[PDB]
Amino acid sequence: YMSRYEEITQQLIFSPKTWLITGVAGFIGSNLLEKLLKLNQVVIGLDNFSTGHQYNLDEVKTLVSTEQWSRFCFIEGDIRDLTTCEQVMKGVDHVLHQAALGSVPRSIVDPITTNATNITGFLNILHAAKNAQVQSFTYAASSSTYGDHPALPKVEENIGNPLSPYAVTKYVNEIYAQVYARTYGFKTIGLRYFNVFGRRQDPNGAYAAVIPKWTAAMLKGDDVYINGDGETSRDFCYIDNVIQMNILSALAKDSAKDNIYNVAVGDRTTLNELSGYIYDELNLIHHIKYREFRSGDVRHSQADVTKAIDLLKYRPNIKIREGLRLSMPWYVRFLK
Amino acid sequence: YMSRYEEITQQLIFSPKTWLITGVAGFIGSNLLEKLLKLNQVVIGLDNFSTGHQYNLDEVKTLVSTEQWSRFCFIEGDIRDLTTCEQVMKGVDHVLHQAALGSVPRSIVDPITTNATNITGFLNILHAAKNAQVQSFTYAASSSTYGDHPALPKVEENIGNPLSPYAVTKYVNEIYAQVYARTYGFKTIGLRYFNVFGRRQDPNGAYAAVIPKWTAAMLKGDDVYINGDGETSRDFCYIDNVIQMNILSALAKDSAKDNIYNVAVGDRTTLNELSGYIYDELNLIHHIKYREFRSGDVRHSQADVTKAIDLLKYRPNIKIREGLRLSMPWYVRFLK
Ligand SMILES: NC(=O)c1ccc[n+]([C@@H]2O[C@H](COP(=O)([O-])OP(=O)(O)OC[C@H]3O[C@@H](n4cnc5c(N)ncnc54)[C@H](O)[C@@H]3O)[C@@H](O)[C@H]2O)c1
Ligand SMILES: NC(=O)c1ccc[n+]([C@@H]2O[C@H](COP(=O)([O-])OP(=O)(O)OC[C@H]3O[C@@H](n4cnc5c(N)ncnc54)[C@H](O)[C@@H]3O)[C@@H](O)[C@H]2O)c1
Ligand code: NA
Ligand code: NA
Ligand code: NA
Repeated sequence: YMSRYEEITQQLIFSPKTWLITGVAGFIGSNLLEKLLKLNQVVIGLDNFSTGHQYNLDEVKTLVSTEQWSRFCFIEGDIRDLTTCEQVMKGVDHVLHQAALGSVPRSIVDPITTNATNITGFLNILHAAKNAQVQSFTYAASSSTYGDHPALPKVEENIGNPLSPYAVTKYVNEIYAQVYARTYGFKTIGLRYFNVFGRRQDPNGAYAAVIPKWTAAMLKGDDVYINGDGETSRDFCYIDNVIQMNILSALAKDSAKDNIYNVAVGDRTTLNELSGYIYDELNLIHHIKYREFRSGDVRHSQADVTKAIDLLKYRPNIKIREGLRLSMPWYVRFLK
Repeated sequence: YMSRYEEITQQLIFSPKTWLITGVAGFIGSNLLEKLLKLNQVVIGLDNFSTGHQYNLDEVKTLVSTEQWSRFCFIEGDIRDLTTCEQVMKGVDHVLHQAALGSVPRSIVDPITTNATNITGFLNILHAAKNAQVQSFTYAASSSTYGDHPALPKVEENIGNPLSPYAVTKYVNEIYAQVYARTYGFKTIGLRYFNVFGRRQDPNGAYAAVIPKWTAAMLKGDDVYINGDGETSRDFCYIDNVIQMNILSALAKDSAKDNIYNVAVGDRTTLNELSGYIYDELNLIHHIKYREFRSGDVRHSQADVTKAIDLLKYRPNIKIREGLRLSMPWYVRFLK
């Protein structure tokens, strides 16, 4: 029972607002789109189709009614262009900012465009939101911000030194957001996601995340790599948790704003057993090598979601195994 | 003496390197130019004349020989364009990055522009320097990185929360510089300047610094406005100490790199006593209203320069009194 979430969705259905989703055509963005349209919200999407796809939008078109779909206005555009940011903020109530170029190895290899997309793009959106006087601003942050902090589980107040240009950019999102609260009174929420997964996460590409990648390899009879000793642990978080948390943040009471929240489940799953988990779930629908560690890959990761539970009355309902069961069928249809 | 600093400056006269100065037309960049041409160095210049002036260059030209000027290649251009940053980096040995939009209140009214110049612009130069494989990289940091931390005098490893968009940019300069060391092995030195003053510091404008603003005011017989009770204090730093530190940092040994240093004197001077000093020094070349505190103004500022003294053999040799005595003539020539 997502009891607080249920109640908040009910306000939204009764008094529908206008939402902006940046990165609408990507994994998390499209999932947020799916839910808000089903809640009869008016949605304004912004995407440049860099990592995102037109087929993600086309899928969501088939998952919602006509009346619902007609309340979605899509704008092809770039968060790096401030003018575009201002144009899309007009009459927006709630801002869900997901647009960015993710991936740690990407930022190492092209820190320039990454900086532009993730810092310049963010500030453009943040500033346009302040000037449009939106009612809430919720943006995608990262567990990479913890950096070389050795403590476990990860507690928001305790971070270390950033280990990648990507870690930097997301921390800079946080800092700008705090300073926007200080100097302007503009209270935002930053969601440090931890290893999200689920339908519409891109399995292709040189930057594919481990769950869709491995899934994609098993469905093809390709080799499944484990980068090192296989002992690495991660806090895998199914999108529904992330959707719940964006919407709870969007309508949080004022005192809950200007805050950073871990978005995860609280569990630690080894790569050795993720390799196992996926196999079983895939093989329930009738269808392993080792190499090196990565420069920027931490031995262990696990969140403490106490703060979200307490402040936002957050209720993570889907753990890894059930997430994968809900996810595998999507990849079957998608990869054929 | 300035014996280690004199060791280097004499080494440079005998054996010239190629230097890149960004912000070369501004206050600090143009003083850096004066020194480097006087030591027969080949200097590459970059400036867009945004807060700097062609007259600062023109002035340097009159203080150096024809053959010294001949080795100054000046490029009108913008650090925000990566291509420009790479063109001005070819053949360069030591980078002195001074190009930025300073002032806190500028960044509160227009955070986008300050982000573009101070974060994007900085990263371009860092990135190009990295690629060009330069011998050293030294950049203009800021005492505002201490933020809200209560300690006084200020010590480099202890910092708090950035209190404005400008502070965020300068702190992010430091973070990126530490990340570049980690990810590419490219070791830089960042200089937390504290309230620099001297020749060619713009007395005109909304954001003119206190010393040049008051010196202009007393020569014109305009009002000297003291914001507050006048017990507000600062570590006023004469340019030669900044120049000194930049050259020390450019030719610093490997282990002294990837470090942040306070550039100041270690002293505290109140606006009250300061107005006394300015006035007294100006009367030897023969020629006040209190008001509401600047909002969010730092109450007291003072650097601990122990790190610079031990690791870079810094000598904070010119205190505020002597500096003002050396700078007063320049403002008389400039305003008549
Ligand atoms: N996926 C995770 O586990 C995870 C972990 C930490 C942080 N995040 C952050 O969550 C957010 C959601 O990303 P995702 O995982 O769905 O990846 P994604 O690539 O599927 O989504 C990113 C979306 O942003 C769009 N976009 C990128 N740059 C843009 C720009 N300049 N202008 C307009 N649109 C732009 C892309 O086209 C894409 O639709 C990102 O900020 C990501 O960094 C995700
Ligand atoms: N003066 C101080 O008390 C103080 C204190 C802390 C930090 N700093 C830093 O020292 C450096 C220089 O300061 P200053 O006092 O000489 O200021 P300044 O305004 O005199 O110098 C800045 C110079 O950079 C140029 N510039 C700005 N944006 C540019 C861009 N995008 N591309 C190319 N050139 C650009 C300006 O036109 C100017 O010539 C800056 O990084 C500043 O933030 C100064
Ligand atoms: Na409104
Ligand atoms: Na509410
Ligand atoms: Na180096």
